[PDB]
Amino acid sequence: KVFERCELARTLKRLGMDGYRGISLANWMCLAKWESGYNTRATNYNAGDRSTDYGIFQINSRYWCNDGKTPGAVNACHLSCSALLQDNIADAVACAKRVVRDPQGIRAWVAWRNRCQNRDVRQYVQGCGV
Ligand SMILES: [Cl-]
Ligand SMILES: [Cl-]
Ligand SMILES: [Cl-]
Repeated sequence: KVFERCELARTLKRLGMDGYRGISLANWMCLAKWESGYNTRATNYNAGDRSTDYGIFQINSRYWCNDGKTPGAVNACHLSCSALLQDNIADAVACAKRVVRDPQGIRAWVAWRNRCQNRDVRQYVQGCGV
């Protein structure tokens, strides 16, 4: 599914994302917007290294989930990558939390550095009741 902005914001808040390891809801929104355009079914194959990015946060198969087809991969979220293509984002959120438990935090996504870091991201949650 493709989330509407404010519906997503409330969904992430309910799932405990607001302020998770120092990361504001608006940062998570900006990440989702630029990774996937709020689309849970988004996939992107990286021919370069044989990995794939899955779902609303575009989480990569090399480190984070198992798709069986990425060489040398590990599965730190301990999930099938299929779990990151559901309409319900709970598993994706649990995996995103796990990504940010590592030293880089949200910096693990380059799109965040490009489109979110050091920016005014307030617009993402304006009017959403969060
Ligand atoms: Cl911030
Ligand atoms: Cl699974
Ligand atoms: Cl679903």
